[PDB]
Amino acid sequence: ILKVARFRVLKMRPKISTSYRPHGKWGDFLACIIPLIWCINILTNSNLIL
Amino acid sequence: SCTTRRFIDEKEKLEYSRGYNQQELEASKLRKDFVKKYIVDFDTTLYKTQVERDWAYIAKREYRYEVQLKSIGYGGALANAVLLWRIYANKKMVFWPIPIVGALGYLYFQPVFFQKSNKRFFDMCNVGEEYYLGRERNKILRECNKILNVEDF
Amino acid sequence: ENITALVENCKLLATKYEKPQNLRQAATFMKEVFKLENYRKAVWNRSQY
Amino acid sequence: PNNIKGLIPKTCRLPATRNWYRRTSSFERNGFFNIHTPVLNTKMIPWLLFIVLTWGWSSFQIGGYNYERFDDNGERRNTLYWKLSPVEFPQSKLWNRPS
Amino acid sequence: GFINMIVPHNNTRRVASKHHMIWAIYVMAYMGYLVWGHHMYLVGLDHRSRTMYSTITIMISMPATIKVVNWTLSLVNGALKIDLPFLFSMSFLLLFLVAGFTGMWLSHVSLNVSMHDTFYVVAHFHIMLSGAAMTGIFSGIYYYFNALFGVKYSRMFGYMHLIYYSGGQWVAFVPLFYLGFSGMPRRIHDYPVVFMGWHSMSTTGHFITLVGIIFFFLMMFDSHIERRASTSTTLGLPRWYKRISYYIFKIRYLQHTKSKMNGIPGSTVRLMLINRHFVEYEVYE
Amino acid sequence: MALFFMANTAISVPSVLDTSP
Amino acid sequence: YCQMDPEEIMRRVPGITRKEAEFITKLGLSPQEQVDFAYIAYNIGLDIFYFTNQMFVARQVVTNSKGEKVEVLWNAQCYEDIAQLNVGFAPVLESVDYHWEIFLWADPPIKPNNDFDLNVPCTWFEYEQEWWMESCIQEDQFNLPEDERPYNTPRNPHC
Amino acid sequence: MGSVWFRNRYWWYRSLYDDYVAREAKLAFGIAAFIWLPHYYWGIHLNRAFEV
Amino acid sequence: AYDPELVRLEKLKARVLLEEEGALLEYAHFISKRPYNKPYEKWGVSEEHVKQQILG
Amino acid sequence: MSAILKRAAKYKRVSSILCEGEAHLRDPFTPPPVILKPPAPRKDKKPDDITDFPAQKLIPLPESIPYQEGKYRPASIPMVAGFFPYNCYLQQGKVYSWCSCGISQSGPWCDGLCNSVVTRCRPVVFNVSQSGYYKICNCKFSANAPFCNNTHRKMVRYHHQTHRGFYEIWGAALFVLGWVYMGFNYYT
Amino acid sequence: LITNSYDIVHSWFIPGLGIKLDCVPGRSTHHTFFIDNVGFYYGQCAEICG
Amino acid sequence: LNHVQNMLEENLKYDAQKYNDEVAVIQKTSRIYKPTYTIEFNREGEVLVYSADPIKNSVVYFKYPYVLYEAAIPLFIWAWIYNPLELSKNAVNSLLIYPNIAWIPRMWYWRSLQYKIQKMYLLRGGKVAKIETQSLAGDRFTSWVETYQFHPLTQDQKNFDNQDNAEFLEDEGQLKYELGVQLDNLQEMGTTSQDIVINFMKEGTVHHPELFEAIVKGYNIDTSDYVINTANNLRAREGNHNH
Ligand code: HEA
Ligand code: FES
Ligand code: FES
Ligand SMILES: [Cu+2]
Ligand SMILES: [Cu+2]
Ligand SMILES: [Mg+2]
Repeated sequence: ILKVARFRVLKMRPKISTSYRPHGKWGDFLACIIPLIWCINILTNSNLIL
Repeated sequence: SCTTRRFIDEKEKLEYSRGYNQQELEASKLRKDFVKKYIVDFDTTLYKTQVERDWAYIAKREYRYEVQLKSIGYGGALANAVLLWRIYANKKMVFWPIPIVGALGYLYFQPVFFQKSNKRFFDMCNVGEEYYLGRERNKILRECNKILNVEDF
Repeated sequence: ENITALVENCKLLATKYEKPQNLRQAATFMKEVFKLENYRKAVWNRSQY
Repeated sequence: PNNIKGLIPKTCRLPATRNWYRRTSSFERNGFFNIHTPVLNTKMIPWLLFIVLTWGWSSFQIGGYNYERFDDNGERRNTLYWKLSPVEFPQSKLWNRPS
Repeated sequence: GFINMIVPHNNTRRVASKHHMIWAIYVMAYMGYLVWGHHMYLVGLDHRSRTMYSTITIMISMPATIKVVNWTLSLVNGALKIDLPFLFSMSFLLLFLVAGFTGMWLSHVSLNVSMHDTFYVVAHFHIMLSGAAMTGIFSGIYYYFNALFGVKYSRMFGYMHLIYYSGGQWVAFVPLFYLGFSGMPRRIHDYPVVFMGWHSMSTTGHFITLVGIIFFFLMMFDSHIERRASTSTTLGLPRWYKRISYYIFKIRYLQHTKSKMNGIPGSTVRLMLINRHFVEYEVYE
Repeated sequence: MALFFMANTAISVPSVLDTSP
Repeated sequence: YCQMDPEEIMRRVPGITRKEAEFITKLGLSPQEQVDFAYIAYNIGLDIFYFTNQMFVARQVVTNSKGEKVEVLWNAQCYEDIAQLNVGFAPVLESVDYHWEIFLWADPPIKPNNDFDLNVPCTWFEYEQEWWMESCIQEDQFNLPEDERPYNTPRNPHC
Repeated sequence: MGSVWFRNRYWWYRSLYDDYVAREAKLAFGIAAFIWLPHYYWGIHLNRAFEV
Repeated sequence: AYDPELVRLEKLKARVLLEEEGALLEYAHFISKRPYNKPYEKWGVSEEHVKQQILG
Repeated sequence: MSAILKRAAKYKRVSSILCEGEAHLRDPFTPPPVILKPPAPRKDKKPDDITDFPAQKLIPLPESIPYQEGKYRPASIPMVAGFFPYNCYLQQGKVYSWCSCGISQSGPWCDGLCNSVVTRCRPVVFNVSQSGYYKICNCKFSANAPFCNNTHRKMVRYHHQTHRGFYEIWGAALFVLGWVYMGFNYYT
Repeated sequence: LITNSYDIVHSWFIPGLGIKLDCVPGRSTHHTFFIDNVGFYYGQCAEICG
Repeated sequence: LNHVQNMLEENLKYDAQKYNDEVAVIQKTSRIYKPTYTIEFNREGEVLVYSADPIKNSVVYFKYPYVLYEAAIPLFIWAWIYNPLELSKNAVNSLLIYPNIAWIPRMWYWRSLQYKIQKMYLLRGGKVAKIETQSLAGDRFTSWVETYQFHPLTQDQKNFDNQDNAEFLEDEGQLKYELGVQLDNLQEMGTTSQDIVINFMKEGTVHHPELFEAIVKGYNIDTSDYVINTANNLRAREGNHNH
């Protein structure tokens, strides 16, 4: 939030984005670890309680 | 419980404000000696009985928090004040005052704290005659009761 | 109204004299501003208003 | 009053180093009244820390510490023995938390 | 999709992962056909069926995290041009943040058994639907106000609507979630007096939301009374994919700013006037 | 839960000592 | 107001028209950007006097392999939202016209497909495809000064 | 941890998202540890109460 | 970068230890002016000094 | 001005070679430096006139450069992309293009992506007369052309010397130490 | 507890025990209950009974 | 609202009209200096005047004003934790205010460190000067400013020094003191800010000192005798000893 609100505005360090196409391959699986951890924790807690 | 702990702490503060007497002072000295020897400087893991070890560890944690930690905090506050004054004088950050005044304050407030919760720590030693620590605590309590002409528990 | 009068007198004084350089200078400037008979007349008129 | 002892006469504009408060809004020479300035960003950095970071990780804990210190976790006084009584735990559902 | 379309034009940057987001939406749609038993966990189905339903419900959050990450990443490292649409998109993202957490917490079997068909579920449903969906609808309305209406939006009343509407949703959903944590049953005609505070807070939030709706209607009326042509902030170049394009955009922006800032008093004159504003003195020379 | 979910194991909590006469 | 000396720009870009620099110096960009724009105009033959409007965003003159002096009107585009695209027939910036029929003549838009065989390497300023990410990485990197870089080490025995 | 573990960070960068927030990540990690201390202390106290 | 007055006192003490001509006299005279709270002469040019002059 | 003229009698000039040196000294492709005296001012400034200053020689960007014998300096500051050299097994006599862009997605070999980004560095074509597992530079700042001059360590030290780099490294270490402290206080 | 409904789908929702037995007609729901805390807890029909 | 009359308002309106009519953007210049040496501008048509690394010459971690509050925060933390004064919950919460504000002075000092002109160059024509600095986060920011925008300040910096006849440098060219100079409007990152004071440190090197004094004096320089240095010795964002 701070970086976008201080160095991303037009009057403060704008950037010329030359991005014709995205080329991500493992981003979703890499970021999915956080949801996986929450799911595992919830499942463990439920199985313990149930 | 939490209410019991609050009541104990407040009563200890009120008693320390009221006075320390002479027979009470001698009893406090004896209790401090007992706590330092058998609890504070004695590793709780060395006790024979596991239950005795658990009770001694609880008492040791209480001493570490209520006496050691509180005295360290008071000494740190005094050291911060002294270091602030010194840095104001020299207009620069010194290094000796922090440790020196911290050690001095720990030494000073170490007894005062031990002066306040002297009875309370003793209250954590009543394991019972089934433990050697319990027998020694019972003997010490009997000596203190003989000194003070009052029946403690 | 009293605040507005004091602020206007302070603005006039700043247009007349340089800004205070220290705490003692600020105290002296405040005393000088408060001493203004213009400030007193402004206090009276602003009290009526 | 022309002569004022203790007040040096004003002779010219002083450099900005004599100002007692750094203003935020600035004037763009095209006539604009710009609020978003580097000084504005610098001033906005502090307060955002108090709301986004500080309170979001200290408000609930501070409140619990104050309550347990002063209210004893809201316990009823007429109980028999702590050995055989239900323990009234302190605050556990974080008020600052959305859930 | 509305939020994703709104964000790309405002930041003049490419989306984070378009193919990944499309595939995630399709996978979420495919997965939604297997969460039937999730809403009927307390009906007492076979334990195998309950376990399968719970496992499918927990795994559904995998696509949503991808979408949130893609939105957050696309919002960064771009040329932000703040419009009224951008604030609504941010509000929609913020509302969607809490709803996902509430749904994931409700996915726990024990928590669901402790809160099935209650004010917690009511809050989850409302914040997921009344907040996120209506906020996105309003955002798309503001994002395409010109083409639909033919006139530029009213800045002040639009800001008032975006302020009052965003606040009302949280004001009415926080007390509901609090009562859900207290276990207030859903669809109840009356409650014990212990729920009065939270109920009153929720009612006040609903009234604030109604006031915000009235403000949006007044915004529509003001936009109709304004009758001023709107100009695309992108100026025909929504992406500065080239240095020449960026330079041309900068030159045109400077020219349009100079033309727009015409007739406004100069900086020096405005400063002089502002300094000489106070003209009420008691005695003169 | 998890391997480290509560992040704190209160091993100091001892069994309540019975004090019947 | 950081206008540079046109001769310097003329020195920076051999082949640029002096008046153009005077037009360039009146643009209002910092001298580095002004020099870059002048170089770009000199290389691509861009007409720097044409106003950027709704019909044609820019005008350019070129000489094809047939030798004809042709003109290319670089028109405005949209971010995949034709409804958001201001369809106009005037040299203005405002969106005033609202044609009820998107395709009055019922001709749908045609998105031409460039076959793989009939394709040429990117030559429209391909030297900046990854410039954004590269500059982000460079700004995110602190470089060891050349005064500290070791020099004249032993050559590789098999090199 | 971060770009160090990979041999071609650029590739790695793209291979996630083609976006860069590295400085934000580093400052955030530092502040996160510095803030995570207190909730840990409070949770320790609460867990002790629960065990009691 | 911290204490110019202390640097000067150190120079005087070094001269005294090396047993210069003045030595004791100069070291005593500079010591005769040893105030309790020395001023922080190293005031920053970019640092704001008006509102921060009290602590000096 | 006039008083300044007086001060001109004693004012001295200093060269600006600082922290960069003479690039022509290190890069063989970089021509030796020259000092060009501007021509006399033109009498009539016409709109259609062109500049008359002497033209600098045209040095086109080479597609690839030969492997300088340990005396290769970066043309433009390349991407860091790694703090550990890569031990790659190269067959003898096979011309391999060591990447210099730093954005090459095809490992140590050049990926041709250099021709798509704004930088002066081009890949270096090298040939090893003896096959084997040689340590190819990954710091992209090794004085030795294909070989890692262990200057990765120097770059890491310089980064650790920087305030922001020190802050980042210390924050990562602090998070690891926080995890360690949580583990240490776990059983309590 | 053999939960069942005589007329329509009702619910015994003891918030204190955190339990909610969905009494449906014909469905003899055999559910386990363990009162791990001595106490009096309140509850109501967690279904719209009419 | 115009029905009421004030002669002060009338005078102000007349003065505003006079300023709008007479004071124009195009203004004649008189302070002109012809240098005593032919200047060899760099490949980018620039001549360096002052080079400095104030960050390398600054005490960053242990500063004078910030250290006091930064250390005193623990005292308030301890007072709040231990409740030594036995106050109320509200009073303790109030006592907690001090630690949340201690960052302001250190932040202000760090921001102030960014305003120092690390590098200064004069472009061809002698009208615009490029000043480059580096924010302590390592953010290299450069800006071109007009020649007329500079005004010197005294060595004590308590009063604006005379725009002419100032002696802020040694005879050989080295700066006589760490100098402060006010700029009426500086376009930092494209955003114009008003009345900003920059500082040139004594540790800097005054290359070609005479022109620097002309830059200090603010007079426009006659760039007649100019040579071109053909040496691309500067790299894109080349690493600098200031970091
Ligand atoms: C459009 C509306 C909408 C949406 C999007 C959702 C999305 C989800 N819903 Fe539900 N739901 C309803 C509308 C919706 N829901 C309605 C109306 C009911 C009630 C029907 C009735 O009345 O009975 C209901 C009921 C309902 C129940 C049972 C309530 C009851 O018993 O009836 C459950 C529990 O499993 C559930 C789960 C979920 C989950 C797990 C998601 C997931 O898709 C969302 C979870 C996704 C995330 C978690 C990603 C968020 C990303 C993050 C990274 C969050 C982490 C952030 C922080 C912790 C800061 N929903
Ligand atoms: S230098 Fe990297 S692709 Fe050629
Ligand atoms: S990787 Fe070691 S010096 Fe290049
Ligand atoms: Cu019912
Ligand atoms: Cu019912
Ligand atoms: Mg239900």
